[PDB]
Amino acid sequence: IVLTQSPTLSLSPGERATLSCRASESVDNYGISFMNWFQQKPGQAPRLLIYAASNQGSGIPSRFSGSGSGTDFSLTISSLEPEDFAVYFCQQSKEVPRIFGQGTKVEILK
Amino acid sequence: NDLCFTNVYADSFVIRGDEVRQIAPGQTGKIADYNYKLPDDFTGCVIA
Amino acid sequence: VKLVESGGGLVKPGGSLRLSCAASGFTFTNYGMSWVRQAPGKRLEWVAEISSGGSYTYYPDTVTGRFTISRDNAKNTLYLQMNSLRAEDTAVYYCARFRYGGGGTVDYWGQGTLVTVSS
Repeated sequence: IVLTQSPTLSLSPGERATLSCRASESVDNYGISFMNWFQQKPGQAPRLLIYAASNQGSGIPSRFSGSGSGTDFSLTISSLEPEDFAVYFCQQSKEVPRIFGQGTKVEILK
Repeated sequence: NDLCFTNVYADSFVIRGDEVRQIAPGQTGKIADYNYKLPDDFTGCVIA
Repeated sequence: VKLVESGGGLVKPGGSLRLSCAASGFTFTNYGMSWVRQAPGKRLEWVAEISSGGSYTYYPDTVTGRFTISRDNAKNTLYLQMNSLRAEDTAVYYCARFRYGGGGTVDYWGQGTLVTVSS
């Protein structure tokens, strides 16, 4: 369908980044696991993060974590680093062109 | 009890309960990176 | 692993802008392929597609990107030949590559295809 994401956050190093992927119409999966997570760094190609929000693994650092409930998908990135934060994305599935998120980027102060 | 090994090695330490889930080959974090590691070919059991 | 793309191009609206996605480091057949756009000041838009063991090449229907997609599996090269060009087609296009079956994914990415259609 169409989804919405948490547009931005402004935080400090060594913290959690709570990122809501909010899906309009379809909510997650019939098989109980869907949507996704993706990251595109500024001046950089996009990059995979998580799929079905609960999943993926090696190649995606441990800081990337979270889950989702129906529409909302929570990308929870613990212990933020000022070098590691960049625009994030989540793909839909099961309906419509899978598209992506509106983009998600967590600023870090200091 | 049916399986026999040449080598065996025990490494005994203390971790946060939430870090108990963190130890598994393929599972990184504060642990796997810095204080102590996991093999990525790691094969064997774990008891916490 | 690595998705090499065709270079930049600048055309007028309404034509057909060809592209090519060069595959380096994977079997181009084993992976359904795509062309996804990151437009200026926009979200990633999944646009163009092709499947692995078949021909899929569906888009967002909407206003069809319509961009001609084909494969040379000897070249391992996915093509994007963009039909109904327009000024909005200015963007950085990424031919992407999926994972094996599951809730996703797009594993690796192209380096981007700089595309500008304007006067």
